[PDB]
Amino acid sequence: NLYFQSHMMKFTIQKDRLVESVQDVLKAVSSRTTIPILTGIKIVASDDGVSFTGSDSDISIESFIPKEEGDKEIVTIEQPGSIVLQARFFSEIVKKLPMATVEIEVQNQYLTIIRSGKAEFNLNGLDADEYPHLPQIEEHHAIQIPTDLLKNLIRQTVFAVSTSETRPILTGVNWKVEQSELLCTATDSHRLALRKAKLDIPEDRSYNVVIPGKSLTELSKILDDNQELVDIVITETQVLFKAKNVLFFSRLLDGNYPDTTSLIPQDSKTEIIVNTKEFLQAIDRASLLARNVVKLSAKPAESIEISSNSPEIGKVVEAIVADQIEGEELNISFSPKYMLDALKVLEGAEIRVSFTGAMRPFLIRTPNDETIVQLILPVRTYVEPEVQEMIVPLTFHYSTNEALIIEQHKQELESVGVFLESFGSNSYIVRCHPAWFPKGEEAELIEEIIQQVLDSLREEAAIMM
Amino acid sequence: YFQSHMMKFTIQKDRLVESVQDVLKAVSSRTTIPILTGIKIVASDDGVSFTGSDSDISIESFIPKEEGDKEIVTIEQPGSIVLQARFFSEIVKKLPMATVEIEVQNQYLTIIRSGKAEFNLNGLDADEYPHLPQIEEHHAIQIPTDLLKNLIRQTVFAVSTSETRPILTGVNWKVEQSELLCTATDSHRLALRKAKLDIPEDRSYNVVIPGKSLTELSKILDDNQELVDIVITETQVLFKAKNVLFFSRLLDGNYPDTTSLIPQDSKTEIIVNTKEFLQAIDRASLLAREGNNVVKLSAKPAESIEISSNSPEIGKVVEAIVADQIEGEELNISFSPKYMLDALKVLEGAEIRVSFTGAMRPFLIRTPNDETIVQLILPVRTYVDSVEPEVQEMIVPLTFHYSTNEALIIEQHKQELESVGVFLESFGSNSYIVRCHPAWFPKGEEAELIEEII
Repeated sequence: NLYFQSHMMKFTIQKDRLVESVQDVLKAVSSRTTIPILTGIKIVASDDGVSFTGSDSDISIESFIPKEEGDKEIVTIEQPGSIVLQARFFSEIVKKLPMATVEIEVQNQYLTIIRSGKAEFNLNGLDADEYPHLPQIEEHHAIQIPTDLLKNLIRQTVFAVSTSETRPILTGVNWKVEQSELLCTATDSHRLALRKAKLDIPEDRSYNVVIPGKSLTELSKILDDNQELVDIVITETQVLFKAKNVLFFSRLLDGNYPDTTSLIPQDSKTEIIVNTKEFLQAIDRASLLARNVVKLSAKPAESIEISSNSPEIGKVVEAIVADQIEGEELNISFSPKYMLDALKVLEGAEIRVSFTGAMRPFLIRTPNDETIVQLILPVRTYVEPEVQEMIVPLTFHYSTNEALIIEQHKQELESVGVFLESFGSNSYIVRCHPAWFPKGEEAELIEEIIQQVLDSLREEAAIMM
Repeated sequence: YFQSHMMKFTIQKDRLVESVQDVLKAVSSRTTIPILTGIKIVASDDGVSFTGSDSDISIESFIPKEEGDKEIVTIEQPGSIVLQARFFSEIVKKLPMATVEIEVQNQYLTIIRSGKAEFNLNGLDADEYPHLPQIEEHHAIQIPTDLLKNLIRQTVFAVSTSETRPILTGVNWKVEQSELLCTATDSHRLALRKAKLDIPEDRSYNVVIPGKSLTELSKILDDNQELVDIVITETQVLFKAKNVLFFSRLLDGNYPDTTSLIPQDSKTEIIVNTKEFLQAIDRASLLAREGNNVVKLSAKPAESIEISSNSPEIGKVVEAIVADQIEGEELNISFSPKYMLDALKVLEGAEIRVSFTGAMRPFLIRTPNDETIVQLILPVRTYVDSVEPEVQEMIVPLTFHYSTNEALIIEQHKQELESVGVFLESFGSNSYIVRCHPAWFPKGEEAELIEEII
């Protein structure tokens, strides 16, 4: 007779693997998108199995399901084909399908039928060919990292990236490869996270890229916990992570990451060794009065005293028996969040903290491991609020009319905490800024402050607080 | 010494945490009484009492020095203080050691001691704190705790949320002939709960208790059969349990006789598995955009029940369920899935009895051969050839009495703004009565919407 298909795509699949792939892929989908079809999920049924793709133009994930995963049959493809369904909705359905077996059938008008047990869903389908193609990346000069290590690398660095849109490049983690050793660097202006890893790669290859922190976090969520290798292909604008049945793409951040190797102190006046948990719990307790700034005081052969006070709300004092103390007596103030973020990430029972006075950065490490380094900037105390310095100072360019004004009213700026350096002509940098500033919005405020001087602080600063 | 009274005692952490947490649920965040922000601590020879209140509800948690053969507290010096509730609760949770020490040291200061950590909090004179309401405490009512909690679980969810009509925010408690009737009315649904009390058939009550109060009460009550003393004055309720008191201000006004909507007849009778029915209605509600949804039930004797939902520009759902029993007239009815799901979650038992009398009459949800609990839901009226083909009636209708000028003008063109899918009715003088509205209106904000469009 005359052939005319009853349907486009049709296959049967186990619910557990279906859900699993949809959850992974869904992590690449964004509600806020400027390209409509990117709210969808691309399904491709072939003779070998079914793949699921989701993307938000910055990252892309493809999860594949072989039709056979052992004795059992996972997928039964009756008619290869493809369709795009709404991702968020497709996720909600599949999670709550009653029975194990799931039938998916795309009819000739792209209406997609989903059957499990006695429940039948119908979905408006979109033509798969309208869905963007994966980034074309040739797999050459690839790198191999064990999964658990890779997840540790991420975990020990992503948190420290900037959340501000002021400097896009600082929202990503700097991956530098040289002499077969990976150096992951992440920093917001207030603190820095470093991680180093040795890889079985030819010493000749060199890489210097910046991967968005969010991408690495979502990648980590998808990776299982094992020792098997993850394949990594780095290019000029993309990075591809490969694992079992998973392809993960991330767009690299354009630009040049700042050098920080010089910024890391190499010599310390005072070194403290103490139990991780006991020290951690004490800092957390002193953070209850954040209404912000914790103070630390230590002397050799003597206890450590962490303290903080909030005006008219209260004060707190806690003492820990150190494990070892050597060097100058010190009284240093720092943000407990940064301290905490660093500590939650270290695996050792005890830690090593190195300082060089109360006015310079201090390091947090494991006792006998040089692989991980956590850097934090302290808070300067003026007996005129408390001030926090920046690792990578913010730079602002100004007109000559406004540039002259900045120096004229510079004395008052200092009194507010707007401690500019005045390094560039007609453009001053920000070495220090008031500690009470909210994270990720330091640049914004520091701008509006100056804007008033050119458009005109007591009343202002009061309405802002 | 003769006059100084500085509180001091050492207490176990867990008991301190538990009691602070309980009283904390009575502490307000946006109160106009500053002292209310704090938790009133009072130490005595018997033990320690913790108190917090928001002026509507008050909770007092007690901890004896000794419970049975154990020592819970050691009171060096009795005394009383108010500490900031939020900070105090945060501190005690973090306490390193099992034993915790509190000690007022001077005017203006209390410090907390656990292991090697000292907290310094600014105390406040307990005298400034308001006392508990004066309750006669003569007539009482005793309800097992589990029954009391089950009572609140099965009604409190069905109160109205809009503050424009405060009386419907609370649950009507009506006692008569040694029987308690708990009524909770919402915009398009209600719950009636029936409990047999153990008291003289002469005593009677008719009070309205705020839904929030009962929710918070249910939280602090443990899961047991221990009896709970309830004292119902003209203005307040008092729930007494072991080592805890719960106060709640009553809502003034007469509660409408909304139970009058519950019928005794039905044209269609369905008995179905609770779990399977719930799961199906849940799947049918997934098409909701999340930005209301409408589900349709179709039943016929000797045929599977059909749950379905149609969302344009997204798709549709259809699910079949075999019922334990279908009896009566062929039925096709629509309703909001949320209301159905709320009723189902609250009903214990493997089966549920859903009773219908046509597509547009309120239907009932119950357990078979049991009238202790009755859930009533007003269905979605579907007018096929209509601008708004999905309408929702209200149990208690909304009224709107404006000024003559804006009343007469808006009246002349009454069918002007009535086109959007608002219906209206005139009653009394220069005032309208809205019994219905479109199904897509936001729940808990139907009145405000109409007022703005009006």
